[PDB]
Amino acid sequence: KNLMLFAGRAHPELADQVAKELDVAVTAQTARDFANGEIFVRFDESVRGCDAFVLQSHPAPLNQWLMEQLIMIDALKRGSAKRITAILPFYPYARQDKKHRGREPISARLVADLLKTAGADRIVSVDLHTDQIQGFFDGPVDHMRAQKLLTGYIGEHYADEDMVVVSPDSGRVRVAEKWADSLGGVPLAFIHKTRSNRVVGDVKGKTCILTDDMIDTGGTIAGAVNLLREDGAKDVIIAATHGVLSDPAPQRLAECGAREVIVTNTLPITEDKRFPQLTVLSIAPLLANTIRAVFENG
Amino acid sequence: KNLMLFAGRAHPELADQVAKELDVAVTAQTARDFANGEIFVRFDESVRGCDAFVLQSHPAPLNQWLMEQLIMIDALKRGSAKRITAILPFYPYARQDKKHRGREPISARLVADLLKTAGADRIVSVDLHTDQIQGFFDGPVDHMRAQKLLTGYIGEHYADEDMVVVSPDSGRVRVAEKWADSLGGVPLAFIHKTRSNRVVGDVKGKTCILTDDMIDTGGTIAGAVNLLREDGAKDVIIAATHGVLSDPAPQRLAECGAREVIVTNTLPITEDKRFPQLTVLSIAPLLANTIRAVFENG
Amino acid sequence: KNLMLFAGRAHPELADQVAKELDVAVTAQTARDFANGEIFVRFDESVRGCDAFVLQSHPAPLNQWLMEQLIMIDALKRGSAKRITAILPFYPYARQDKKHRGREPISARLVADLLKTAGADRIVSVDLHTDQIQGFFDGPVDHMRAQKLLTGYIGEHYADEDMVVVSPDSGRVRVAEKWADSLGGVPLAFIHKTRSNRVVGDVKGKTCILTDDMIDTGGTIAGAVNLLREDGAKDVIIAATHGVLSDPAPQRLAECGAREVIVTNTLPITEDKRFPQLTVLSIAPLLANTIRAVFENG
Amino acid sequence: KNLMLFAGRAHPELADQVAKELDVAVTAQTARDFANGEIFVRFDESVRGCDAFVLQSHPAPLNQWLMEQLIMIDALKRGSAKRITAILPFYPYARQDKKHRGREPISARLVADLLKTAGADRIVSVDLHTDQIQGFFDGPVDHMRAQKLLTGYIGEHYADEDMVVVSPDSGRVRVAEKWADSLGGVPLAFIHKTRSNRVVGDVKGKTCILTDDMIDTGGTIAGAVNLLREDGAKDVIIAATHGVLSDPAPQRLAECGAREVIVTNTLPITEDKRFPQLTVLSIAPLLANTIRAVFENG
Amino acid sequence: KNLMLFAGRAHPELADQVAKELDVAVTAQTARDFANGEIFVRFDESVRGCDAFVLQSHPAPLNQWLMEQLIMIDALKRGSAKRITAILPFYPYARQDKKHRGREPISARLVADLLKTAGADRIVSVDLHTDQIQGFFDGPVDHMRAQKLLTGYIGEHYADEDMVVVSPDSGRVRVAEKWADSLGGVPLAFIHKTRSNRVVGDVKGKTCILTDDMIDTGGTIAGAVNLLREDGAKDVIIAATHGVLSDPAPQRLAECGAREVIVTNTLPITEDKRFPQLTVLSIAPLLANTIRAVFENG
Amino acid sequence: KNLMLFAGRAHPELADQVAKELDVAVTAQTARDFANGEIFVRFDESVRGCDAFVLQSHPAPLNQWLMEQLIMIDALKRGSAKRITAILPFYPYARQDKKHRGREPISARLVADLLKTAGADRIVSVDLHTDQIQGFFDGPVDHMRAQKLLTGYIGEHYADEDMVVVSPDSGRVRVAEKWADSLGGVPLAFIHKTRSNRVVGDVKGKTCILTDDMIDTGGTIAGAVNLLREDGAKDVIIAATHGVLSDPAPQRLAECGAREVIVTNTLPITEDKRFPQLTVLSIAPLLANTIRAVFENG
Repeated sequence: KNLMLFAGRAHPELADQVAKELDVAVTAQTARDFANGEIFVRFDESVRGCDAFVLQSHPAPLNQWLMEQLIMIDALKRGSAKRITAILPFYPYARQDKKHRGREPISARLVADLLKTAGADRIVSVDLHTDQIQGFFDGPVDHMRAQKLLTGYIGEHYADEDMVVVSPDSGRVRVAEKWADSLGGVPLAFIHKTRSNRVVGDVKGKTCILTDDMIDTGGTIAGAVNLLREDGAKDVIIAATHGVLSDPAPQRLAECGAREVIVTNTLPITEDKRFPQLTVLSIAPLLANTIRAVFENG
Repeated sequence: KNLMLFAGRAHPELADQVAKELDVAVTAQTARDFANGEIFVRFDESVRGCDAFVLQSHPAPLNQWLMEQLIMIDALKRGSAKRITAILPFYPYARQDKKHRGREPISARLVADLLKTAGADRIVSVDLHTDQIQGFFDGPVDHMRAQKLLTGYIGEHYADEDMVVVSPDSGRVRVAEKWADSLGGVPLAFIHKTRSNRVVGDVKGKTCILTDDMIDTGGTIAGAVNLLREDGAKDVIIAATHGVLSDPAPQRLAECGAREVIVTNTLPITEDKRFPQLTVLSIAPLLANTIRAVFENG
Repeated sequence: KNLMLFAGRAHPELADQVAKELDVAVTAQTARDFANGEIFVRFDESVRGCDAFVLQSHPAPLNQWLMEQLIMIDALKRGSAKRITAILPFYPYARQDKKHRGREPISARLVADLLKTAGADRIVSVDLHTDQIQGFFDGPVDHMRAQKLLTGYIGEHYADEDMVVVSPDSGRVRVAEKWADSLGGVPLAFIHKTRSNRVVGDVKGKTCILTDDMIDTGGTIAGAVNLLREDGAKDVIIAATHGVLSDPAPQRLAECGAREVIVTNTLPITEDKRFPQLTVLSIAPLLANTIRAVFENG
Repeated sequence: KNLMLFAGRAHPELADQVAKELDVAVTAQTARDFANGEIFVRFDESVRGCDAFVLQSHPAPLNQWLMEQLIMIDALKRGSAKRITAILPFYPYARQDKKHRGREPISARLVADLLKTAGADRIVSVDLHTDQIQGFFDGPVDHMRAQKLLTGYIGEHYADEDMVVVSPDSGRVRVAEKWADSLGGVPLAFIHKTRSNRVVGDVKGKTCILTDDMIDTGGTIAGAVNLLREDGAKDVIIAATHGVLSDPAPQRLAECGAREVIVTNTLPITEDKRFPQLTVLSIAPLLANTIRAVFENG
Repeated sequence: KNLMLFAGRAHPELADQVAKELDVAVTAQTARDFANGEIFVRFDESVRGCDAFVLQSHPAPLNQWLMEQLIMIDALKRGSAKRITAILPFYPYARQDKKHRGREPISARLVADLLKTAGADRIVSVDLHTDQIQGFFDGPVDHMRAQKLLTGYIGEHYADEDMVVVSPDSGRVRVAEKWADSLGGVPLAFIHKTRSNRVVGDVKGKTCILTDDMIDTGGTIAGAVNLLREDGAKDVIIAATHGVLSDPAPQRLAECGAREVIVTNTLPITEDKRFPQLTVLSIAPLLANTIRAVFENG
Repeated sequence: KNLMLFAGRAHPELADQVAKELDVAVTAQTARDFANGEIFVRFDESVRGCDAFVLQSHPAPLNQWLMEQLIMIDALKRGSAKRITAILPFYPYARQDKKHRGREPISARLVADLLKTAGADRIVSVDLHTDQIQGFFDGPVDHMRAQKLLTGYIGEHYADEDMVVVSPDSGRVRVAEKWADSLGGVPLAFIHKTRSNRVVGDVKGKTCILTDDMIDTGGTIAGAVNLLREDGAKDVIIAATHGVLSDPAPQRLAECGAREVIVTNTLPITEDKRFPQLTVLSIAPLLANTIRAVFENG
């Protein structure tokens, strides 16, 4: 048994942090783009017989990084790797996990099928948009949660406060309920959208923990902060696993009232996306523990 | 039986030309990008029971357009399309059709597998880098040739000349041999590369038809023009199916001695890629005839 | 002392502008071509004892105009002109000022020798491709700069903007640095080419001043515009001294994103080379001042 | 000692003929134009230590080819060629070899100076407009004559005839006298122009050999044919070394009464300049012998 | 009433063109020369009672064609022609229309008297050197103008240009004034000769229409082109009714800078007089309309 | 009264001989041709009040010399000459003195009318083709005869011989009869042509004097010599006033049997027309006597 770690080019800090935790160097490779956009991949040491972990994050532009991961998995399959696990800290197309009105694809299911066809035996991901995505892949899917990590941090710094957990929309109330339990059985509230916006529950004078899976443009979340403010909240804290933080989100979030915005580094948080209220916690130790347990295999 | 033509956003002029030749409208759809880079696709009329032809060209950035095509195919499969044919005028990753002595992927094979998994029943392509790519897909693959189109044009305008067909490298000599036959049994030459460059055959005082499958950066082809020039060629004409024309190729080709450069519009030839010696012929009539024959059991 | 101004046929508007600033008529001469291409030159008034300034621009076809200037200088030398200054607003063959790793001519040095052999005592030029070309001639070389003229214009119209000076390649960074100083000590960036293209420096949200010595086909410069666009530039302004503007450059520049393209009239900017974003500033006042100072001779 | 033959692009057939006679390949080189008109030259094999012969003919457009020859000589000088001979079968600007009563250049003398400055050690030319041009260059000038070649041909085909040698103007009478001696001491006549035209000498019933150095537009020579016709000449034969043959000369000469027009191939005689009475003799054997003798150097 | 068209031998293409426009055949006749030079004329069908039009152009040698016309008129007078009109598209001896300060003939008047004595009742001519020649003949003289024809052609092809009409000498300014009016009221200039040459008026940057009644040797007109060129004219177009084009005029005009030379076919333009800038318009339709009106009492 | 002698350029020896006999210089004039063929005439001393004699011979090309004479007469008429006599030693168009079949001119009458219209008061000619031409001119016509001159010479050298006068055709028998009387009443013969040739009269063993007005091509006269030879003539002598001697006549007459050919110099007998049997007698003394008698005027 031989553990080998491979990494795409999208998020080099995460790869380096994971490699350090495991005490294993990232496997040498040439990874480059033709002017075309076609990706070229070549492994610069032997991969025959290894237990391979292929780590790729999927920031913008996302389709390029998804193809790079599939190409690496093809190469390991043709190079006689024994077992291939794909690690996708942010699962691409997770939001497209059903048809909605219809005549649509289920893109999250297509991603799992493509990873299977490329040669992946296992998928590891963090905080899927829905837990049912775990059933999209014909094989083991380790669905890691950042909840303990995020609530542990919030518990260390806001234990003194009078807390209410708030879900920014109706889809996320169940997870919010899990957080409220983790924070000592505090109350719960959420934003009801009629197709107007209303807060359902009492937040007056309370420290609100606004929890979401991801922050993309910051529209929904900034709207929620302003609503909670209007309803007499003392404080608002934003916590999410994935900081996609596109477009005006950094500016939007810095200018909204929130005291703190807490994210993990499943995606690379570049200097353009940073702002003073932003705190980034590392997902690396969680990823390293999962790789170790998969590799140890009992 | 109902013919429906779907098109991605990469090359709208080709889609419009094909639609005109068939006398059918392109099917209405919403195709847009989240800031993330994730593609959203929705069909705005019914697609149940149709014979679908999904046309997507693959210019830079290529991996985005490949995912868009796969997503459209997933949607047609879940929308109960009867038969799905993928049309890829320029086949992405065609150059990566073997390992080149390890440890590499066979990306051209991966593309065919991903198209199969998405739900494609047939692939149609024009002038594959190698003919053996036809065997990469478990199903019908119509491999269309632009040879008649390109040699017909050269025959109209250079019948008066004393011609030699020249292959810019050892890989393309067989196709070059076919062109020489089409042009009335004229002589043949090619550039031999030792790992220096040498012309093998007599070109002195002749009008050279330099033929390639594609022009990417123009490095190999410009080198060949200069070599033929040094060996006393009266003129040089460049003909290729695919104008990828990345980077300095336009400057490079315009500045090299070539009298004419002839390409098809399998890829969109934007105004940045244009130059005075450049001629673009339409591949649309050929694509329309192939679709009609596939559709009509012709 | 008697000032006489002679002009070739290549760029009559510049000659007329310079003549007007000096209040001196252009000296009468017969300048015509045999069918052969041989140039015939004859002066139609006396030139004995004059301080002669021979003005010739060098647009396409360039070698003809170079020979016309050499022939005029020979005639002035045999007609007993006292002092002969050659004015070459765009110095022909300036790009060929070194060997580029053999086996090449140094054509810029050949031009200076030929002008010396013909009888020229001085050379006047505007924004040489490299400053070292001044050492190629055994005698005075007045190297005039359009920098103040171009940055003055940019200062009047874009002072409100948040500027970065950008060099389109590694060769021009020093001149770009001079411009940044002229524009109030603004930041600096340049395009790095690995032998892929990358912008080095931050341009996100800034108004980019892309500076080059000349624009020929517009390939490199259009490429740089697109790269800056991709990196989140608000605006791009193109500024260059010499508008050679051959081939597709007018169409290429008009359809790239640039808000303005600023050149001088060292070369004639014909109506085929014009487009809406194009601004042409006159080099005539600068040339007239230099002639006056040379003529006044203290 | 190593003989190397370099050729410009103006007259490839002559270069190929000369190369064949010597049994030496033309040296490989890249010779191409920027859109500007600037010529780029590079030698593709070593030239260090060679005896170089740089062959360039000077058809329309002439100044371009003159610059190409100067540029090649500069490159050989900087590439450490041992000895450089310029071969100019038709000497450009030979007609401008004096002032013609002022204020004109002596362009033929300028050409020799420019060739010297570029690095030429020798000049080889064929039938200079005046023999004194040999003194314009500070160094060896081999002035080759086509007289034996042309009178040899006329002797084989018109020995039976009753011949008079006729000069089309007062400037060429001495050379005409040399021809009359070569043809067996036949009589002499010439066209006298008063500033009306008159033939001086008896041509009635005789076969006239009209001799000139070159034929350009064919105006003077066609005029002379008609004058000789009016004076009762049986036949007129035109013989000249250089067939410049611009404009209407081919049509003019074909429709004037002349039975034959004999030229050499010092200039390229393209298919547009051909007509039935035209005979072209090769100058190549003469050029190859001269190169060999210069190279052998005793 | 019976229309009969007779033609001399000088200009057969004009006679055929006129005959076609009228839909009449040229009357059969024997016209031949004794070795002496005496002309023999005989009509080979009846001419009694006809309205005769005797068409003769007067190229070199001119006195022969004048006698032929007089002889034909004598024969028609003795053959009982009812009315005889002489058509002389180029009026011979028109330049000798006054004594020029003695002791000279008035040859233009003599020509009219000789035509009257031979039996002519009318004279028709095109663009007489002076309009007063109309008074030299005791009878009707239809003086036709080619102005509309020449300015119509110039208007079609140079309407886009910024025009000035230029007279090559002081004698033609009035006609030049008429042309400027026809061309839309454009400015006027002319060449002043002191007995030096000077342009009077502004031509700088303008397209000059140099207009004359005839071009003979091309001396005056070539001089004018060079003068306009020296005064900064963008271009020069030459237009004249009569192309006499003797001697070196073709060489002279082709070598001067003029972009176009436009003439009519009042004289036969043989292949020796042709050159590339030369355009010939037919005077036949104008002649046919005049004959029809004279014949029809129109 | 003041005698002035003017001469055209056709026959300068005759003019000089006549001038010498009269002791009067030929009046100075400029007489030249434009390339056109138009003649320019100017008198270089005063002609007012003179008795003018305008001497012109009319060799080939004849119409030019006829126009020159008419132009000179016009000039004398406008220069106030008192009396103008035209001298035409050979009267042009004399052979066309009637219509023959018809639809012909009477060109001899047209010549007289043109001379009258030009301003001539008198015509002097030698040996008109028919004596009735004297009635074609409305005024004095001095018709001079060379008969005494020619028979006087024949009497000096052939008195010893047994003579018969022979007319070469039926038209000339009367003049031949006059000669026979002048030679002492010798017999007469002539050639009868049937429309075959026959001699009518006895010439056997006799010295034949073949007499004609002129010799043109020599066809008729050579035919007559051969016929007389066949009929047993001892000798044949040819005598004619006018030696036109065109074409092969010199060769024809030299090769026919004739012992002597006697002509006058009414036309210039150039060296091409000379042969050994040819004798030329001067008409000058006869012309000088006629001028003197006209001038003396009683």
